[PDB]
Amino acid sequence: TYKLTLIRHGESEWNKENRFTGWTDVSLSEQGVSEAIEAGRMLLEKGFKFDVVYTSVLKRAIMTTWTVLKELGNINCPIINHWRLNERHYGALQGLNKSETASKFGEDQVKIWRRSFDVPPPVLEKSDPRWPGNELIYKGICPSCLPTTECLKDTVERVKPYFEDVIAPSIMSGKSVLVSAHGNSLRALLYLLEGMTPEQILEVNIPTACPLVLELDDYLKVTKKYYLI
Amino acid sequence: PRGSTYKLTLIRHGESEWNKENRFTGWTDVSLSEQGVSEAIEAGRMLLEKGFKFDVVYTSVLKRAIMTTWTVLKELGNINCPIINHWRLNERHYGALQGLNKSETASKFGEDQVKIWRRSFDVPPPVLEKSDPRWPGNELIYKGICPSCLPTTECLKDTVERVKPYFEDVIAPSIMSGKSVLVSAHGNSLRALLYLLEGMTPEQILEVNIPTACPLVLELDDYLKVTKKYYLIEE
Repeated sequence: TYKLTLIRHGESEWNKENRFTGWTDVSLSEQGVSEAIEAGRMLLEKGFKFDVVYTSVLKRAIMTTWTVLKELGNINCPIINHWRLNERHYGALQGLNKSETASKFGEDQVKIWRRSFDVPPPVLEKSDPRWPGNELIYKGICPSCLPTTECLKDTVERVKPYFEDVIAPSIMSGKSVLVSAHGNSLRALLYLLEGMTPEQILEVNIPTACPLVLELDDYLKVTKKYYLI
Repeated sequence: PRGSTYKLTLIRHGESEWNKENRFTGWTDVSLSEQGVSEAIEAGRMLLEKGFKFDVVYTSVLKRAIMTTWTVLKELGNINCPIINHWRLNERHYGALQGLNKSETASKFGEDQVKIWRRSFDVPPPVLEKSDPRWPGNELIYKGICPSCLPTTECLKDTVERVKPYFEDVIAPSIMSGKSVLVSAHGNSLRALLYLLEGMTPEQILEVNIPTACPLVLELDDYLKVTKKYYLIEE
């Protein structure tokens, strides 16, 4: 009855560098841009046209969105950015190498923080530049929202009301909706829309810059899903 | 500074493909040329040099202004800035002149009436018939817009009248909130704003020309009337 399209951005300048990103506002790589261009063209070929795009406040997803819309000849499409679609926050792991985290922290407990549903990385102090309350992007936002760290549980819990109060009404109104976001925000949506267990979402991998189409219920629950590939 | 309380930035886009072809555009949804993209890049760099950062951008629903906005924001390192598109910031509608050259218009119409259509405040170009493919009711971008909003033609007076409530109810509150606001739009949309905010006579604004891709900074009253204005460019 309903149709929702999801897309995660291509590789960033830190994916190659093997660096934990999270809320760090890092650029797409040259390859990440080209991946967006191909996603756009794939969507054009498959006859897609969107009435609204929901994205995060992170430039790599916003640039992905702009690139896809250009290829769709749909740059007039309204875009709404919101922090609730941000990638999962990685706390003290942010900005560090796979090797640098292995040095400062336990090499094994870092792998716990990435592969777990309910265990978050260490907290950032407010004085630390990395803390989101330093960026002008989050200037007028309720302080309690701005994380020092996040686990996957924390991400699903802040994505959920955004779907409920914002994306869901758009869907229900008959709009063609794209959600252009990140790995963890999109998995949060899947977990919610498919009605998954915590262990079930840990088994889910979303490929980069690859449009995922969800067909939905009257109740907005996934009846079927497929990639445009 | 003392005497003003707010700052508002305006920019019209650089050259489009129809500027190059010297055609009347209006609501026709034409692309920027490569030069127009380059001019947007220059504007962004100028703004970055002057220490500008925006909290919101208002633009039209026309791709040349939207692409100008995205280009400027990329150059500003301000990609995260919310962008709100609205038809009320669209270029003035040019009616049956839309799409025509100076060889095409001289053939279809007369030199007397054409001069007035381009220069006057209150005399519009001839009306598009709804059957004409050029009529805005044909475009998917306007699908859910109240039909009375979609013009078959506009004089500058008309443009002012539809821009006014958009400043009043949407842009004004953003300014009064303390937001740093950019308006990225078109020649006649921006002149409409200058007409309103400076309290000009219809004669006063007919002599006003806004240079392309050249940020215009307005300092505003408590009343949101212009105290002073300057471009970022003496060039």
